[PDB]
Amino acid sequence: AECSVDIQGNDQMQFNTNAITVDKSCKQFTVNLSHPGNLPKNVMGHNWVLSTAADMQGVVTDGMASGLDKDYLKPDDSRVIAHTKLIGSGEKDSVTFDVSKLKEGEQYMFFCTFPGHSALMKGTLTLK
Amino acid sequence: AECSVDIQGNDQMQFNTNAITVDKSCKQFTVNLSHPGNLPKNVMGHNWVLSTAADMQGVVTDGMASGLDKDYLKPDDSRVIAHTKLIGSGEKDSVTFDVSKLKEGEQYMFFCTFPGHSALMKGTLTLK
Amino acid sequence: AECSVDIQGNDQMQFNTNAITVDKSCKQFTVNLSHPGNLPKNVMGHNWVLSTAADMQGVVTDGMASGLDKDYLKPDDSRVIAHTKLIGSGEKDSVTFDVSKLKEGEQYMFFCTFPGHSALMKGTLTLK
Amino acid sequence: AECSVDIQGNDQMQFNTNAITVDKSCKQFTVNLSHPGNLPKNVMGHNWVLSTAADMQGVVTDGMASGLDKDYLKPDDSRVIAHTKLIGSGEKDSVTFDVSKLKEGEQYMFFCTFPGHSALMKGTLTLK
Repeated sequence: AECSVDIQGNDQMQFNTNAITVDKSCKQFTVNLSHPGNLPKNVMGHNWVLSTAADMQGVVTDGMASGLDKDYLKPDDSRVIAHTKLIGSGEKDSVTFDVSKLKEGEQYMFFCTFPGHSALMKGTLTLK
Repeated sequence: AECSVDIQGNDQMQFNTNAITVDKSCKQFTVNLSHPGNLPKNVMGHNWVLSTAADMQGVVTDGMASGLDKDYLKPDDSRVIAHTKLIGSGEKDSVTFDVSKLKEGEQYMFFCTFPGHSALMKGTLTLK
Repeated sequence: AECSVDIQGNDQMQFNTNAITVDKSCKQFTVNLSHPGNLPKNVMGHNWVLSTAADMQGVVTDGMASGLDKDYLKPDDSRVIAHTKLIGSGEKDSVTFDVSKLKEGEQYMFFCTFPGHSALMKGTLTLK
Repeated sequence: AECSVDIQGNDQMQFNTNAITVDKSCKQFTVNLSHPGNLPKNVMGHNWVLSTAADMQGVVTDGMASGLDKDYLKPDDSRVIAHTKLIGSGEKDSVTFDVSKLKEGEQYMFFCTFPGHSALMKGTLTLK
């Protein structure tokens, strides 16, 4: 994966990576999320959401209040740099975003906003 | 108080307590479960289930496997000392059990069998 | 009561609540923090710290940098609206603050700054 | 790797893998644990402990009661198949165990027993 990364969310509320690096020479970066396992989206739906570390908490709180129907994300949330939809087992979603929306030296966090799973599903993303 | 406890499971997939003490003088013990929040039973359902620590894993696994239609509990599971029904937010349930079924010197755990919930929603129960 | 709340942080690294609402007719609000359990402060010390949602990350990261000696909080940290001391099991601490420092419309978070604790020990505080 | 795996535990309470497969052909299996980061052992000590899925909760409860000085593991615990010592950042430990102590069709869990961290640091081990 050069300018892309393949990441999996399983039924035990675990991503298969805790850390992503974005090569600064990438014009865009793609994340391809899949969900191994058997659990359905209402019970174990995963999304991959990106924001700065300082924004993560506000996005997670507000996403919980938009609920179910809105994929646990505030529509047009300005703190969200990029995100997939919420997928259940056996689904896949990908998201491509412009690497110019990231500054060198700033800290970023990727996470899932399913209620109560964010604490277990989060990691860091850094430009390199 | 003394022979009853009120317990809450919320939308952040947490219980308000992780250790309960049942006084040996109680002939019976009553647990009153309520679910503050907003999320419905098929997204954030909660139940309070009691087994020995050694049996917890298997009750959870077979519960999970039984599906929502069985309140995520295997029917007539003999490992389950006592259990409430699965409740969505704004619902409540109550269960009373005979303290004679607990023996001193054994480790008991109470937990939720809804998928993924036992990771945080669990706690000890101890005769004193 | 009415303008106060009792919070417990335990040995499983959780708080007993994840949402506090402060009634707008309160001139001051008091948090009473206790630590049920048996673990010492250098291993499972807890505190209750309040900031806006967007400042929580800076406060946690700088707290962790100040170390156990400084109760894992940057001295005179201007983003902290109010906080208790860091306590071990069997200890208690209470803090009262002025409600005029909050405003309707703003997202507040309460959390614990002992390393690792904010992952589970956090909740929303809201002025209603 | 060939009947060995190198795994890391970071300061955000995360192992860098959540599933370990032991091939049946292995007479022994080795785990090599390292702790990247800066946090000391009383705050963020990590250990890799193996047991059946059924014994994990009791191994976790009794480890908590044994104390930091005993590396949060009950001494000579019958349920522990293999384990490392508790390591702070900058340290390394490894453990080699005989694969004849595992049997087909039994579920095994690896986890850390530092208080409050096992819900975040656990995964599956499978004999294939």
